[PDB]
Amino acid sequence: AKFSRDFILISEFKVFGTFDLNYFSLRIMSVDYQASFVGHPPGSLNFVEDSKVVLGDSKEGAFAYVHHLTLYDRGFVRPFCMAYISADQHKIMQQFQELSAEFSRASECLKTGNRKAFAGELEKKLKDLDYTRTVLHTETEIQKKAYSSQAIEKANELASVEKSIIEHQDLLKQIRTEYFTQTLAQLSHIEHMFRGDLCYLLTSQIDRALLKQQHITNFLFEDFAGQNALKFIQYPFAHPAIYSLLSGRTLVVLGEDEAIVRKLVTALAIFVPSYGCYAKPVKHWASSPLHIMDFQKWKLIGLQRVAGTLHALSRYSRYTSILDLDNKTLCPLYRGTLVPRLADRTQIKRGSTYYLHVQSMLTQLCSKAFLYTFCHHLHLPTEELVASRQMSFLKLTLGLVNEDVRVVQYLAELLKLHYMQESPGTSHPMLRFDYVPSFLYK
Amino acid sequence: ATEMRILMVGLDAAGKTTILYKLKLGEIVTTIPTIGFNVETVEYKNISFTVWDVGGQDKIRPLWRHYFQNTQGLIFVVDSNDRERVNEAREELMRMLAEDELRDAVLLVFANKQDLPNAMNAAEITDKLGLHSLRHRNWYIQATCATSGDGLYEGLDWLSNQLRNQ
Amino acid sequence: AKTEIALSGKSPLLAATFAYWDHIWAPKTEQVLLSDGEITFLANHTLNGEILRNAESGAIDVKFFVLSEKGVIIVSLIFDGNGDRSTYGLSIILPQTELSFYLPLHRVCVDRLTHIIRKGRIWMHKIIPMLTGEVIPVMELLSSMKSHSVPEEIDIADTVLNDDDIGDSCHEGFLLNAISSHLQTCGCSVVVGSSAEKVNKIVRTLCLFLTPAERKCSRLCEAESSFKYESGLFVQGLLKDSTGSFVLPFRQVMYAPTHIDVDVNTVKQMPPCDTLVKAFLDQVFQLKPGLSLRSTFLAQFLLVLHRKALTLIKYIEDDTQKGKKPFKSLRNLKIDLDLTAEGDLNIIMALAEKIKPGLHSFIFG
Amino acid sequence: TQNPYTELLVLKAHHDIVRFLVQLDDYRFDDGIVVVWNAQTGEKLLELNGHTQKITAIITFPNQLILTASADRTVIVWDGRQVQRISCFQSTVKCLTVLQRLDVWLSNDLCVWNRKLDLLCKTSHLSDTGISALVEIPKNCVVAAVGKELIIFRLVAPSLEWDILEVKRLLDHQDNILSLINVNDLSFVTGSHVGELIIWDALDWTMQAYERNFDISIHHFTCDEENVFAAVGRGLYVYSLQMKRVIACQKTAHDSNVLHVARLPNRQLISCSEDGSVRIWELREKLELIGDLIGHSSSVEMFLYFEDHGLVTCSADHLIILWKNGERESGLRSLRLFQKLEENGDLYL
Ligand SMILES: Nc1nc2c(ncn2[C@@H]2O[C@H](COP(=O)(O)OP(=O)(O)O)[C@@H](O)[C@H]2O)c(=O)[nH]1
Ligand code: BEF
Ligand SMILES: [Mg+2]
Repeated sequence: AKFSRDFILISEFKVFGTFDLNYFSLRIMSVDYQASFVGHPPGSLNFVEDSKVVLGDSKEGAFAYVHHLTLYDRGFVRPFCMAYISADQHKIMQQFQELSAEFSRASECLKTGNRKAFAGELEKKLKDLDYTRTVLHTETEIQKKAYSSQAIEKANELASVEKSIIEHQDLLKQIRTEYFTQTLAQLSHIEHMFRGDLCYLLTSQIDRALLKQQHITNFLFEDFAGQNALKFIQYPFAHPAIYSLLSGRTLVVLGEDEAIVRKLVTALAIFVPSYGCYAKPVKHWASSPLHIMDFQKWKLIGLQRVAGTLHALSRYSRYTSILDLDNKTLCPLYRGTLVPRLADRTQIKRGSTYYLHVQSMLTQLCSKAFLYTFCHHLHLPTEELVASRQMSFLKLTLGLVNEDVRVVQYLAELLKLHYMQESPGTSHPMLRFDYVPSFLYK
Repeated sequence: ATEMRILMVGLDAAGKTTILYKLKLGEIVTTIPTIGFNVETVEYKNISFTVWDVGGQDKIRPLWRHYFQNTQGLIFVVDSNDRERVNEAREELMRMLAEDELRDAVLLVFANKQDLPNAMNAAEITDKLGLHSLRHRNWYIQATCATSGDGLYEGLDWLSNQLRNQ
Repeated sequence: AKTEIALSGKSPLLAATFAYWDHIWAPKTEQVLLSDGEITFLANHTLNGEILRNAESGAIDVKFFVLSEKGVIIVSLIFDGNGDRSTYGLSIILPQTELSFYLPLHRVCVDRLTHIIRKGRIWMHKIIPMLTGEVIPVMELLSSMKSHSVPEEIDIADTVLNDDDIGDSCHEGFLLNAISSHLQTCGCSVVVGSSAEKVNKIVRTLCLFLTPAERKCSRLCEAESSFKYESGLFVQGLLKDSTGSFVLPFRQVMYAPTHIDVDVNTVKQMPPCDTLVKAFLDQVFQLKPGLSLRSTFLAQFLLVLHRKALTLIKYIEDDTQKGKKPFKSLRNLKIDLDLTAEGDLNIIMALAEKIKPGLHSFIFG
Repeated sequence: TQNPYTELLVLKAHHDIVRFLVQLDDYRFDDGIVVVWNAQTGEKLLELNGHTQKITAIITFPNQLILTASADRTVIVWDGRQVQRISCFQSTVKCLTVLQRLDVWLSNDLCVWNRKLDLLCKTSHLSDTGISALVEIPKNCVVAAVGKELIIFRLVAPSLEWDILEVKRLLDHQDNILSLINVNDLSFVTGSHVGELIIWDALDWTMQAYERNFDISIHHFTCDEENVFAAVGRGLYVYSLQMKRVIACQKTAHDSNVLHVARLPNRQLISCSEDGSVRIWELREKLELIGDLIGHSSSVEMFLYFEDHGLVTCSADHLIILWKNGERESGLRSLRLFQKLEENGDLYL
């Protein structure tokens, strides 16, 4: 009860692309019954002709671009249909505008191509016919100088045919495997991004339409995986790690067992706010006695226990929070409301389901940061009064709780540094910090 | 009193479309092999002859049955130059005349395209058409050429003379 | 056989006609580009192609031709059915240059024609009065939108936004309730207004919350003609006559898959088809809208709505094997989706239907 | 925990630990590489590199471009651009100071040269060891200490030729000299390498103090018209000036040996230690911890203070840190975006 996703036929007296001649075309859709059905009058140097088909038992038709191929040999007939088909009716109608252009370019490739190839056949043919005419006008002409009336009649017929060929060749110049390879490649490309349902395709265009307007606030999580990440939310007392990651404090992950370190260093990289043109300021598998500059533009790093270093790294305890894996030891005491909803005892299944949850709930904070950074009745005008109003604005308008506020102005600093420099901490190191105490959890 | 539906059929590359063009305008134009059908009619001797050009493709050979209604005259054209697939053509003819759906309609075998001396007078052509073999049928054949454009007229005259009695 | 008729405004339609087997309608204008016989020649191709009468009981098999040989778009819905059980259906013609205009309107044109044919077949059993009676409204709806309706790229120049004023007690409640009702009515509602500039302003304002393609699925207001409650458009502006009664058929409106008045200022969703929006309403006024900084924050709320809707669809579609079992999951669905308010849940659900229809039934309908 | 300086900019452009930081102008200030920076932005504007061995001093002559000397027994005059000139007499000098009122400047021997970089006068072979210090004195006098012997080589103003005669000598100290500063026009402080603290009278040139009830290698002493503060090893000890005793002491100071101390203008005293930790201190009614600044793995030489910008603190781990106030820095960042968007137009245009 299925249907193919490409076809091509020329009915007189074929071809695939679903999965490079996929074998699964289950026995409810005949290979050439629809080819017989699409055989229709339409088309009578010509030009393009789009169409649509009707339902049946039980697959709806789709874009059936019909275009003549070239001059074969009946003089120029070449009924080449680059038919497409799908089992979702409304999808073709809704996406017709986008679907048309790709097939149009594909067919224009064949037109700018195989027309040239007929080209050569015509050329040679006349060349061969002209050679025959030269042989006639030399040898047969000498023989006449030496019945011959029939030879002259044949020569006249050949000259007329040669004139016809010359005129046809001159006309075919006109604007109107060297090329077939990229045409099949482009057909495969057309098949490529439409595999999904229309439900996802509509969003894939609506979101792309929206994001070209939020040019300023998009640099945080524009992104230019879950199951392990979900398990990190089987690991108890992991909540403050998210806050440390969000607030700008470096979260050093230190331990042996390369595999687990690489499992977590990329799983937790979704939560890292960006800096600028650089993709992500994440360091993979750092190995050194470390320096302060190393903490500047590497937002988080991973070290290894060469069987300690807790006293060696505990001197820099005001700038980073330390995570140790095997001992399950690991941030300020945090009683918030923002991140607990970002990661709960959730009954969510599947990996990518949680990724979209995070991606949706993250942009809300981006909008909040935009508001805080670009309200004029706050930054514009005593230090005591301005601090009081800034601290009280978030208690009422944005509805935040206690220490959760800290991340907001951090992100805001990112935005304002972006607006002018576009390079916060890459060539002009900032390295913001605080004097909050800490605590250790077993 | 003026209607005449004709199921004009034929084999591939038979120029039956050129026959229809001769009947309509009497002029030769290049023809792309027709895909579905054409609808034209000619009025002659106070009766309008309605002729539908069809396709003779082997894939659509088991498709003419969908045109097997409302036609009284089963005019069929067989090539004479192509001394091949004549048995296949005969089998197709007997299979399209054996069903009671077309039993009401009256048969009219016909030929064309004398052309080169390879195909000659209709004795053996009609023999391979087996005119004497059929039972409960009628047949009357002329030799016609499109270039000269002569012969179709007497075919129409015979159609009229032998069918106006109903 | 053409019966030339005229209507106010420029003519988008180029023709419209019928079909037989052994064009009476035309947009009367000046210097038609293609002759009368051309309509017939075009009509034969679209008509003389059925042959294979593979129909069980009867349905509208909508076709669509973009036939660039002459530059004409053809739409038809052929059905079987008098004297003989033949097949025949209407047809509609548009010119090539008016290509993008029809595409958003296909889903309403097909429904209108289907209802028209369903009426005609009723009178066929037990011929041309109905044919001409229900051919002008179809040619009126599409002709009206030629130079009206809100385009996609609308600024905040004539919006309720860009006001520098939050409004009184009644204004805030009216605005918040209007936006809540719109978002909870799947985005299909028309505005009634006594005045002209007020209705146009509020309609253009409320149209900012829709997709760009959806914008062409609208109807601007005017005080000249007499429009009708076309039950296929999303946002429609109109003017009410001094009689005191709106022309709103009950059957046409109810069959759709709200009422907002500029004068009395009370929104009511009498025919059927929250804190997230409250926050947006309360905060958007606290910024300076002169320098466009208030425009950008508009997009964020809609984006957060779309993504929160898509995640609910995915969470519903993976809790069962693309549909193989009862859902029986409400508390868990509400808790983890960061939406405990019933209004917020309904708002999130509303954006889902625009992508995946039938989900309301599938979940709890 | 109160305390200023919430932001920490980091600079890295040097190959060796540079122990000298000298003010240059309003906005601008051992491998022989001279680099200057912008206090606000942090951009390494321009660069100077002409030395071979380690540099020995850096000063300014208000013009007021640069004046640096190294271990190559030659003094060069850089500006910025194009170098002015270079001076090489015989040996290498470890001290240099400019006399403002006399409008002259001077360098095993002492040589004073005019603004034309020409040695106007020069003494004979003073001693086998170099000049440990050079402190300006009232009445066009120059005071220097050579290890265990300190001689006030006075300079006679210019028939208009400059002259220089030493007018006094002392032997009270039993060790080498560490540092000496001129506390206003009051007196001259003397310190012994063994840790003995002494004073020198301005015009009387008479010793008037000796404190020894404290490794005792007191390095730097910071003082003003109020009281004398000095550091020795692992304890910060304040010796009273007027009342002439020890006013304030703090035994539990930084665990390493202090290197340089100074007093902030708004009444606090900061400390630099060998351990790399710099802590601020506030004077009380007879002191307490003010804050902590953990900045490097190794020591820090000296700190330079800016009125409205912050501090410069690094010499060891080949770095430079410009500590800032933060909060006050954010406000200046805010008032430059709002005042720019109005002139620009909309957000994106
Ligand atoms: N020489 C010659 N050619 C013929 C004759 N009748 C038909 N043809 C050819 O038939 C061709 C057209 O065939 P076509 O219309 O495509 O197929 P059909 O309609 O099924 O017969 C033309 O190119 C003619 O040359 C004839 O009597 N003589
Ligand atoms: F000319 Be076709 F064979 F109908
Ligand atoms: Mg033919």
